[PDB]
Amino acid sequence: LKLPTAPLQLSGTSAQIATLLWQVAAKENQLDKVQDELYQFIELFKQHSELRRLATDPFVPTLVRTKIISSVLKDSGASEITKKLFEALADEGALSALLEVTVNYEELMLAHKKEVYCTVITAEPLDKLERVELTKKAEKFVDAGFKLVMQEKIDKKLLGGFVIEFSDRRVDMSTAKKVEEFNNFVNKLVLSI
Amino acid sequence: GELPSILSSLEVEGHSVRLVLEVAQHMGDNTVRCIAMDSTDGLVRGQKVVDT
Amino acid sequence: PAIDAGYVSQVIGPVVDVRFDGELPSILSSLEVEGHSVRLVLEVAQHMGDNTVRCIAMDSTDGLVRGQKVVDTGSPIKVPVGRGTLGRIMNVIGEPVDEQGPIDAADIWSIHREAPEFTEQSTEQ
Amino acid sequence: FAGVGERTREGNDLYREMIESGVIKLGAERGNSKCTLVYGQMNEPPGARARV
Amino acid sequence: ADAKALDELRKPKFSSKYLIQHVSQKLIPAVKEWEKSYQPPVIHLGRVLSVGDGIARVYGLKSVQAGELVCFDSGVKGMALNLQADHVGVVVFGNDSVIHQGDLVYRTGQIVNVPIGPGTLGRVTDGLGQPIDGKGPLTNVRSSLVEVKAPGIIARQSVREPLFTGVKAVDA
Amino acid sequence: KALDELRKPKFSSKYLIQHVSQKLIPAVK
Amino acid sequence: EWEKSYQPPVIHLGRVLSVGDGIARVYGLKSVQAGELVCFDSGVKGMALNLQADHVGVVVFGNDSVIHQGDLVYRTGQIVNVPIGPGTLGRVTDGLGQPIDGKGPLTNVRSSLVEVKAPGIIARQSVREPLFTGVKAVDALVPIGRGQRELIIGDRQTGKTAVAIDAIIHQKNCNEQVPKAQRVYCVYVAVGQKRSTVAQLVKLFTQTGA
Ligand SMILES: Nc1ncnc2c1ncn2[C@@H]1O[C@H](COP(=O)(O)OP(=O)(O)OP(=O)(O)O)[C@@H](O)[C@H]1O
Ligand SMILES: [Mg+2]
Repeated sequence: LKLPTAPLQLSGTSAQIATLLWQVAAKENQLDKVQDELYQFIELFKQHSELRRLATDPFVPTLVRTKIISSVLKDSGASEITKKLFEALADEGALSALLEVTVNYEELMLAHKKEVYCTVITAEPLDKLERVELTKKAEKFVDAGFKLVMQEKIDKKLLGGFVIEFSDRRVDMSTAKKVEEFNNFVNKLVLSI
Repeated sequence: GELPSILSSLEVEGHSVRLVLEVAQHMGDNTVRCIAMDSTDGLVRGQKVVDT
Repeated sequence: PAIDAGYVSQVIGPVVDVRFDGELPSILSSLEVEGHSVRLVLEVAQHMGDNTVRCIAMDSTDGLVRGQKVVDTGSPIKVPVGRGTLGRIMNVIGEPVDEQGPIDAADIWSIHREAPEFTEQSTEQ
Repeated sequence: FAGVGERTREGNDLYREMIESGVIKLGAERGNSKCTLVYGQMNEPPGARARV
Repeated sequence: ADAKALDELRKPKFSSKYLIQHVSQKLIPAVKEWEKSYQPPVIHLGRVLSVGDGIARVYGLKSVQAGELVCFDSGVKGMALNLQADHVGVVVFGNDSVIHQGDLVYRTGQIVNVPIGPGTLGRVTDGLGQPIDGKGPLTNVRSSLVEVKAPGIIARQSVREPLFTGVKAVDA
Repeated sequence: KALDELRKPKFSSKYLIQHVSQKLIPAVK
Repeated sequence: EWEKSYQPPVIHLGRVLSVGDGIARVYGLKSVQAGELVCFDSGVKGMALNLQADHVGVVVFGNDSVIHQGDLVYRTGQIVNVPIGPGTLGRVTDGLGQPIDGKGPLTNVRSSLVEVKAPGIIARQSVREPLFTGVKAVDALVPIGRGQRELIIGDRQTGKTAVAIDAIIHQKNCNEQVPKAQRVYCVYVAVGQKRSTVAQLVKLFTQTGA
């Protein structure tokens, strides 16, 4: 066959269902109908205690657990991706995997609108030109056609420059560390002469 | 349905020799683990097993 | 009172897991269990990974229920030290077990420290 | 004297024999004692004997 | 898949309720047609998940003390060794062939007891204090814990009195 | 928290995706 | 030239998932190398040893009590290295080369990797010149050439260190008599010993002049 490439490669057995769920929802152009139908089901477990009894209670028979789920999802225009997923997770008793699929469905979705989050920490609050010169620095730290959003915080422990935090890497072009990276270079070099 | 008790005898329906299983433990998820009194070669998953 | 007061999540003999809703205690911290028949302190041994610490009971755990409130003392087991502790019998957590009243202490030192450094050794025989 | 996981009878023997030796003095002369005892004896649970 | 990303799923983020409102009117009719196939739910009682090797795994029992007598509905006693997050592992004081998966586990509310007293004098009891000499129940007796801590250093004294064995090599 | 029962899943099958893929793929047009 | 050729690196982060017994499992750190020094935000270092698909296992160079769940661990970009050179002579260092004798930093030294590929067949030559132990049971019966690994095996308190110490002390006696090209510079690695035992050996080596 031929499925779309998932943007991220993820972990296993709950992140592995979510990347299969993303791939059949990218083939059907249902990447946001399936996503909010997950988000409805997250809310459906909070309100109905007998719906979450179909995911935690081990003494629910599997013939009950797949017939409550199918006869409840037969209408209301749910995606055929969704009501096939939910009878599959109810066949195996994996309905409690659903908080963990929804989290990994988000990370595949947010890497599909290449929107990457950010946090910029500066010394004092920015100008409108200090904002514009900074994204020109910062979209050279995302390696594709990605867009950075931003989040602006302040710290006068920095002496100007900035710290960009991407939640999996940071880049420190602040001059408070440029001082320390200068000092330790000349504290190493006078000991080499 | 209801599980057989531990040490109960189970007979496998449809097999070349009379195969008797003795229930050793209740594994959970409606499964019992059994030790066979004869050979288990030729045994298929989903074969009917009658609790005596 | 809500955070930095965790609850007993599982008890396996001498080993208790406490789940803290925020600000986990450090490893080697002492944790008091509220509502036990005796004073049960728990020394944090591991961070298990899901806001759970794994800790070791310094007394018996028969009686622990899986919701029991556990307060963190923010420090290791600290025992009375000094010249006031001479002639007394203490247990593991520094309580007097000789019925001679409380131990007056010059200091209350934690029982966990590092070795003296290599520059601190003395080589005399 | 750190007694780690040994007999409680021996903890009582050393404690009593130090009182008649004057190594441990009780009462108002407690400060003239020369020994402090820490006991985590073999009736304790394994967390108490691992830290005493 | 961190808990920072999982605790964002506490707050609602759907903004479209076309399936929440639908199944909330069909769920309770769906559960009602499957009620003779539900075992009644269990929170403070217990239900046996697995039994075998003389260890039962018991779902439920939300407020068992560690190491207390639980009672199966077969009449067998157990002792809640490890309370886990999802089950309780009990060790069965008796034959595990009479415990099934699905059995109710009741809580006695007491750490493991034997009858002690003057009326246990004369009797042949089992490992749990239940008498096997056939001459009735134990009377003039009260329950005490079997895992008392030994008396400490200050609760003891020296051994002064002789226990005469009557054996000649021993008492000499 | 009332959703905290579902935060940690554990499965009865190592090959759970091989059953899930046998029901999600024929949901495609 | 340093300032005109200067961009700060991106520092890849990681969160501590669980920590205990001197192992920290770390979420993230997706570009860390196997065998790479990491840096916890408590200041304590670490080495990424097994890079699993979901986490990194980090052995902690120090006491794991300062590491908490969710701590930030940064990678340093470098495989584990130590300072080599003549400035290490005379100094007592720890297992990563940091000096513990209390005599300041290691001057006149250079950081090199600790896991080097051993020299292959075409880089060797025959072991022909002797290393004199000074122990005459050794230099007569089991003599040792220069470039030869020799095991000192025995039970406890049978004199295995004394054979090794006498090889070190004798090199000092031989280094005062030979030309500069053939002088033997000893390294004594003391693994898992007492610190008092090590302070007795640097007292002997200072008193002998070794
Ligand atoms: N050649 C020797 N002549 C006399 N005494 C010796 C000799 N070698 C060792 N000894 C003495 O024997 C003791 C044991 O020696 P040494 O410490 O070298 O043993 P070891 O093998 O290093 O033991 P370990 O490392 O297990 O403690 C030392 O106290 C040393 O003084
Ligand atoms: Mg030695």
